[PDB]
Order: sequence, then C-alpha cells, then structure tokens
Amino acid sequence: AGEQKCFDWELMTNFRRLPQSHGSNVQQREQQPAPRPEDFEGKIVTQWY
Amino acid sequence: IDRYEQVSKDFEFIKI
Repeated sequence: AGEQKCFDWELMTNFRRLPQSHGSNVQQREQQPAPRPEDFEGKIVTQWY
Repeated sequence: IDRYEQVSKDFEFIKI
C-alpha cells in the first residue's frame, strides 16, 4: 500500500522447494489445461526434452 | 540406418 514495501509471503509459502522439472507425454498432456500467456509472461521455463 | 536410435530422457533407477 503506497510506496511502502512488504515481505513476499505468497512466494515464500509457495516455493519452499523448487519443483523438479518433469516432462509430459502426449497422453497426460491432452487433459492438462491450455497454457495461458499470462502464466508464461516474465517467468522461468526450461527445455526438459 | 546411418544413425543409432536415440534414447528418451525419462529413464529412472529401478530398484533391484
């Protein structure tokens, strides 16, 4: 609120450990929800293949 | 053939 800053509680309660990068096969990729551009903007990705 | 068939990266250490 205002110019004041605060602790990033959501990031710390989410990232207790980095998730391990695991690939997706066609079968399980089918029902995974369609990726949204907002979910990729300014984030970190990696080529598991 | 001209190429060795590639392997996938999803192998794991199965316990014996």
